[PDB]
This record gives sequence, structure tokens and C-alpha cells, in this order.
Amino acid sequence: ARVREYSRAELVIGTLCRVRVYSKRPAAEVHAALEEVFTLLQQQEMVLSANRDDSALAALNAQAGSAPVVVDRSLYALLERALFFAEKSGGAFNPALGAVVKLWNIGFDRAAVPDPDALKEALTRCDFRQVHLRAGVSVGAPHTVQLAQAGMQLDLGAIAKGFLADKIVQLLTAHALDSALVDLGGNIFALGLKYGAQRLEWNVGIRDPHGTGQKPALVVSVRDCSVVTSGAYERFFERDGVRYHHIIDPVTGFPAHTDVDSVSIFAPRSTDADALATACFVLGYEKSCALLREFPGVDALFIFPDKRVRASAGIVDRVRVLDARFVLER
Ligand SMILES: Nc1ncnc2c1ncn2[C@@H]1O[C@H](COP(=O)(O)O)[C@@H](O)[C@H]1O
Ligand SMILES: [Mg+2]
Ligand SMILES: [Mn+2]
Repeated sequence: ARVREYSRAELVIGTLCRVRVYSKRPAAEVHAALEEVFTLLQQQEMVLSANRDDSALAALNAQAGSAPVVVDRSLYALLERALFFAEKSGGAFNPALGAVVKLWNIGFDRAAVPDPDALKEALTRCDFRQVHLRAGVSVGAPHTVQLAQAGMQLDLGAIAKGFLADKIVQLLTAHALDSALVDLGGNIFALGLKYGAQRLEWNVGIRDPHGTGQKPALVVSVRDCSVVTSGAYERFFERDGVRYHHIIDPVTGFPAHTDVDSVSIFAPRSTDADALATACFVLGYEKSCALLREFPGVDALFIFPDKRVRASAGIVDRVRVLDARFVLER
């Protein structure tokens, strides 16, 4: 029985999604698993997307200020985890920021900054504490979500890829697979060990924040771990010499002014790594270190504008610098 390596990639959830698997199972079993991975990603785009009119999320947003809406258990659990990270991060990560994001968004398409007052009004509609999750305790009791504040809008952009990466890992595992690299628009989950039959940790790349993306600046060897990076240059537009990126500081309503160029979070669950990466980017380095003390099972790697790199204890020894312009502090 021989080891074989498979990959498959498709444009879905608005980005390139790729899954690579090593397996000794019959090829047909791997093919079935990958078929289901990409079916899932198609189905979940229609549940979670904040920028399609026809998604379950859009439907829920349409009911802001009205009666509770029934949701499936999966979406409920994701919202629960998002609100947990909102609270722990003091709202640096905020899953109800749609009123503001949507105002900037159109800025992106047609390169214009929002309007002062319009922006201030939108900020009044982003209180994630007004998202009420209820689930009864009896058999088959429904799960519901109520957006209490009129005009408030969920946007799960900062946690949905993490959630989907976790869902994919669970799916692979259900198909008796135990070696894969899941890559959803750069949101990585390294499942198990790869093959060289020599077994090796996955070598996960981290990009130069100002690079053309082609080559990684650094690589970190990991097993059974998500690696998710948030950065100031993954998405932005420029107007009159100022750059405006996609990660909003909920206090200002503007793209976060922060002291790091990127933050990469290493965690057993990609949902958690994704939420934390965004929170940390917003909070900046010192406040991130403080927040991260709450989550002992997580590691983090910060790339600074001066190309210094700092990594926490659990991963620093597994980091290798590939672009010598960067320096790993020890
Ligand atoms: N502070 C924030 N908290 C949560 N979601 C955000 C925030 N700022 C922007 N977003 C949304 O989440 C995306 C960024 O997620 P990420 O790339 O995971 O940091 C943005 O493109 C927005 O859709
Ligand atoms: Mg995120
Ligand atoms: Mn992300």
C-alpha cells in the first residue's frame, strides 16, 4: 500500500482555496473527501458571506431590530465564538462591524474615504453586545439570533476562513485522513505531518508584509496547528498618498493605526487563530501580548515595520528566516 500526494484548488468564498493531502487510502476515497471539501466551501459561502444579498447572513442582517431568527447549529456556534473573542479582546475584534465596513468597502471599489458624520453614525450601530444568542435546553430546541440594534450588521470576514478551515479539518478526519495542508486564501491548517517513509512537520510560509506575495519571508515548522496572519497590506486602497487598509479599529472607525505590520497566530483551532490575528493587529504589540496571556495554548509571531520579528516561546525555535532582510529576535 503506497503513499500518494493529492491537491485540489478552486476559487470559492472569494479567494483561492487549496487542500493538499498525503494518504495511503484508495485514491477514490481521497477524491471523495476532496469532492466534499469543495462542496462544503460552496454551501458555506451561501451561509456566511457578508457581500452577497442571498446568504443566510444577509437574511439575518435584514432582520436587524426585529424578532429572533432561527439559525442552524453551526452558524450559532460560530457566532458564539465570535462574541467570545469580541468580549475577551474588548471589542478590538468585533463581528458586528458591518455598518462601518460596508461604508469603507464602497470606498475600495471607487477610491473614496467615507464621510465624517456618516462614519460616526455607522459606529453607533456596531455594538456586538446587542447580538443576542438564545438556545433552549429541551430536545430539538431551536437556536436563534436576535440583532437588537436597528441597522446593525454582522460581518464575519475576520473569523469565517478560520471556521471553514476547522470544518474542513473535521471533514478530512471524518474520511480517515490525517495528513493535509488546508489553505483558504492564506488561512492555513497543517493537519498531522507530511511525508518526505520519513514523516516531517509542515513548513508554513509567512509573507513579507510589503512583498509581492510570491515568496515567504519566513517559514515555521508545525504539526496539528493553524497559522493565520492578519496584515496591513492584504487589502487596501490609496487616495491622495494615504493608504486605507481593510482592518478597522472599532474605536476610530478608521483602518487601525498599529505598531506591527502583521500578526500570525498559531492555534489548535483556526477559528481562534483567525479571530485573534485580527484582534492583535488592532491592539498592537504590547496589548496583544497581554491578551494572549489569557490563551496559553496559542503562540504568536509579530513582524514589525523595521523587519524585526518576535515569536513566542512555543514556536520561536521552529522559525527559519528565508529573507535575510528580516531578523528573528531571540
Ligand atoms: N476590527 C474588526 N473586527 C472584526 N472584523 C473586522 C474588523 N475590521 C474589519 N473586519 C472584517 O474582517 C475582515 C478582516 O479579517 P482578517 O483579514 O481576518 O483580519 C475585513 O475585511 C472586514 O470584513
Ligand atoms: Mg481574522
Ligand atoms: Mn483572516
